[PDB]
Amino acid sequence: QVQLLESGGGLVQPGGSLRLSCAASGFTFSSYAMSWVRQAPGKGLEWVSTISLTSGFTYYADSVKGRFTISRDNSKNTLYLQMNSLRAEDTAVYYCARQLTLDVWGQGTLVTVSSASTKGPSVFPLAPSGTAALGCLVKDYFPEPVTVSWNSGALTSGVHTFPAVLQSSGLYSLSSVVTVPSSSLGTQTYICNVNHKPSNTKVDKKVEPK
Amino acid sequence: QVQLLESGGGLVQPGGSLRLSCAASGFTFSSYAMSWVRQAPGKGLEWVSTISLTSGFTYYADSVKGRFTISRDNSKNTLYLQMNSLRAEDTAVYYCARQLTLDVWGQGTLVTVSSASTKGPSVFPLAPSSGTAALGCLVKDYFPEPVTVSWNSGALTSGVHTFPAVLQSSGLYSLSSVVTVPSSSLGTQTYICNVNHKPSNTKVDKKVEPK
Amino acid sequence: VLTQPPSVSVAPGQTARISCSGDNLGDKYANWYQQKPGQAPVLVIYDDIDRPSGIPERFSGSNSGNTATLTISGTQAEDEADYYCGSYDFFLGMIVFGGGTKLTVLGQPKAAPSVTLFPPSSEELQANKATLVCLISDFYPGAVTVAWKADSSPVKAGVETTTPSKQSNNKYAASSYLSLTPEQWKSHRSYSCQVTHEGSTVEKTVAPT
Amino acid sequence: VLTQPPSVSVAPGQTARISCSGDNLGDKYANWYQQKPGQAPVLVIYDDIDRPSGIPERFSGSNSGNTATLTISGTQAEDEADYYCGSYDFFLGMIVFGGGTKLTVLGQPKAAPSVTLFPPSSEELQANKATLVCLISDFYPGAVTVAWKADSSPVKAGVETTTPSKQSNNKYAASSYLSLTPEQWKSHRSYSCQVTHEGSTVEKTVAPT
Amino acid sequence: CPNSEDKNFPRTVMVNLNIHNRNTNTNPKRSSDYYNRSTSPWNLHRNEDPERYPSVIWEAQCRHLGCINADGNVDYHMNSVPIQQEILVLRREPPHCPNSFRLEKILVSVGCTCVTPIV
Amino acid sequence: RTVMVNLNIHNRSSDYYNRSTSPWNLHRNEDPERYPSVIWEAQCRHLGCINADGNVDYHMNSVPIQQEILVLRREPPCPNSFRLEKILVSVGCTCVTPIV
Ligand SMILES: [Cl-]
Repeated sequence: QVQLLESGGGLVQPGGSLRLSCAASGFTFSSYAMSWVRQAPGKGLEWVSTISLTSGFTYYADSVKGRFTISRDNSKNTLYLQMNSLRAEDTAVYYCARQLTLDVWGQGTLVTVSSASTKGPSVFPLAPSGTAALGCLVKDYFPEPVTVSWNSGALTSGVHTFPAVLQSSGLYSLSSVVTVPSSSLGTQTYICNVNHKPSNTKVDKKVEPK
Repeated sequence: QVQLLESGGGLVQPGGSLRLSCAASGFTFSSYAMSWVRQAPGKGLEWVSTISLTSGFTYYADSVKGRFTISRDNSKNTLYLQMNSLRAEDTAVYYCARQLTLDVWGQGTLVTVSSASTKGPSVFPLAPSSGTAALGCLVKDYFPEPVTVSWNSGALTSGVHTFPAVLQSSGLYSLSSVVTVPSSSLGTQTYICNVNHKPSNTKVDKKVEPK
Repeated sequence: VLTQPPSVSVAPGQTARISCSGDNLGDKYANWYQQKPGQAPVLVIYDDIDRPSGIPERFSGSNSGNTATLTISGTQAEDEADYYCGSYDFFLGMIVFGGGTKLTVLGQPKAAPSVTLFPPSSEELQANKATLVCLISDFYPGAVTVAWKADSSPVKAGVETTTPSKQSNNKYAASSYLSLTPEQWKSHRSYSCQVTHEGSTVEKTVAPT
Repeated sequence: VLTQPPSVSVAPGQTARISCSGDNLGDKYANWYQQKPGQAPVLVIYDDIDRPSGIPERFSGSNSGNTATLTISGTQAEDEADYYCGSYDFFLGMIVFGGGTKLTVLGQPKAAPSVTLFPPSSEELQANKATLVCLISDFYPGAVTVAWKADSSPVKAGVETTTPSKQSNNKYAASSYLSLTPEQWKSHRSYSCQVTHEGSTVEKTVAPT
Repeated sequence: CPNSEDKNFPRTVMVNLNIHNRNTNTNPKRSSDYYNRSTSPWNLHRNEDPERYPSVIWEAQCRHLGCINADGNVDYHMNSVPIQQEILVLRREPPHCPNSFRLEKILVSVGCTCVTPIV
Repeated sequence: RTVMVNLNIHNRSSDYYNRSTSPWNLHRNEDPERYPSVIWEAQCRHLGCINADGNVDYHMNSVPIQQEILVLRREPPCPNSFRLEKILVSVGCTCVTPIV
């Protein structure tokens, strides 16, 4: 099964550098041209760069030319995007994709260009009270993204993680809520797992009744 | 039948001008590209020019660019070659030919560029001597080529051999045409050679009788 | 430049058509991508007419004149997404995208919002802070207004509300945060989050422990 | 610039090969022309490998890299001629020819020359001139030496001799002219035209009477 | 001048005319006898144009409407159809035009195949 | 070096591959450095042909119909330049009788 998985996203200062990588599996990597496509939040798709299967041939968008360098390591099935002299306009989700038809895409990885340092969030339990709602508040972080799972991902039914609010402070806050049977409040343990990779913040918060 | 007939060739001074014509018949002239190819005596083929069936496209060898002009008149089924500023090295037989493959050729026409003046030939009878006997005609001291010889206005062809001309050190040509006929007809059959040298407008009919 | 309509609407079960226009597009090959919210784009049509394995047959494509067209027959609610056309320009050595088209499926039932309001946790209060969290989900159409009250007094200070976002089930979600001091929270007998949707109002109320 | 070998020889019934090489010849068709003495060239192969209607199957064409080859299987004596390759270059807008190749078929029978000698005509003598005409025909190979003799003494002055010219029957013809004054012609017992061919001599004599 | 060229993006390109010939199977259409042995046999017809590259193009024309069976007879339950392909050609621009060459496409018949009405 | 060539590409869907008695597959060949960037190479599905009854018949053979085509190839990274190139392509297949 053909897959593309990206790594290397995160927070970077304007003028700074950052390298993205795209790991390919389930097909013969060296037989295909590969590309990078980006998408700013709420915007459309914008082609960034393409590298041929034939060595020496690379292609770039004008807005990126001279700053980004695309490359590949066929022995490791990996595509790279070296991003130098980064600007605020470069802030986007970056996708890798295979062939000129873009017939398979990576999961995407967010690149945020900002002069502000990262801030890890505070995590608070949202206590419950025949259905009950309980949750976790993820308060004041920067930048995006934050992921929340429940019971290490074993609990997915009735789970709703809301898009973050952006406050005037420039920090983000979101909440994740799970709806469970009221009777399970005394028979089941509920733990939210919060990840904010830019700040290396990892919290397992037990959410108890009352 | 498919045919190409060249004409217009002849003697011309260096710096002079000349227009060649090629009359086509037996095919749809306007449907083909046409070309001029020349060949100097004893030398190889040299492409001169080509005109497309499509209006506005002509092609030339570098050595004639600016001096020669090819054109066609489809209404007359005729190809032309206007030759200006002629040089001594333009001396050759010029052929008309059809398509880029040159699949059909004309018989060619001789273009001679030289400061030498044209010279009509003298024609002398070569009387039979003593099965079959040998008689002929001597066409002496002419310039330039060619010269045509027939016998009895073309009625006699069997046993007729017209030898290639000699080029004398004087710069003049001479050739002979000999016919091998049975000697028993020497006293009953009359033999006349018909010599024609167009460049000097020399047309001579000479009777060949024994002495 | 590849030009697409910003949006098209289609009745359920009917045929949706999305166009993509540019110079010499008929000389090139058009590709179509489907992107659902929060997801990566998916190729649904390539080389004008070809369909990748796994893609439903109700998806077809054509490229006539300077216009490529994505066609969806028997359109279903699950087909709601953004659709992008893309094409490779050999002489420019670039891939060009259209601006995208949001597909809306009509006839979707009105749905009142589910509202959940959380008080400040004991943990946050110990840190000398307080946040009221009002979670709003499963409403359709995707427009909502939220008003807060301290006891029964309207309050706007400290209120921050998100835009509506499209859920995976085609309904919509939003959230509203009231930031306050632990003293303010204690100075009132309760707070309320009132959510108005299509003229109707749903409210929740929480009180200090 | 197309390059052909100046000369190729082949035994009767054997295969003759004539090559033609030049830059960029591989991206355009080659043609082949056969030219016999005193005749216009004749197309024998076109578009690399095609035979015009009327050309014997023993003529074949091929191309490899930047080299075109004319091949004649079971070569006949009637195949003796000059062969030219030709091609049209679209980019230069020119037709180019090779230098040509003379094909010789070996093992053809030796033929002694037939000699006919004419004395000066009465008319030419009346014009105060004298020309002896020596006609040489149907000899093979195409090489002869001719010596003129006043009585028995060799005369070199006033001798004009042609080079052998190949005929349709692959044999050769030549002629020699001796220019004299009427006095010289009448002052000798006779004049002779002595033709030597492959070590054998055919000699004719004429006398004033 | 071809006014259509105005609507081409880009207008012109830079190309090396030194042709790199990667085909070792020279005269691929005329070197085999498939045109004779096919159940949908065809004749190749020659077209010559000094203002075009390639200057010579051979095109296929099916001999029959139907296809030839094992008995050597034409069967009209199937069709001989020409296989069409769009190819690149160069053409020479008229003398009063800016450059010397232009690139465009034509449709040619390469050969014929036998097709059944419904599979 | 090079030469300016005007583009006149902009000028003034067959199911034969399935319906043929010598049917073929179409293999997509993509090359970013080539124009056309995509070529579909014909691949004969069978050694034999399909007879009137719709079955494989080995008394005849499916063979490819090939031709030489003109192609543009992107030159080394001076860039923005191309080179003329000839390649051999299979456009389809035909059914022939054995040489006998
Ligand atoms: Cl004596």
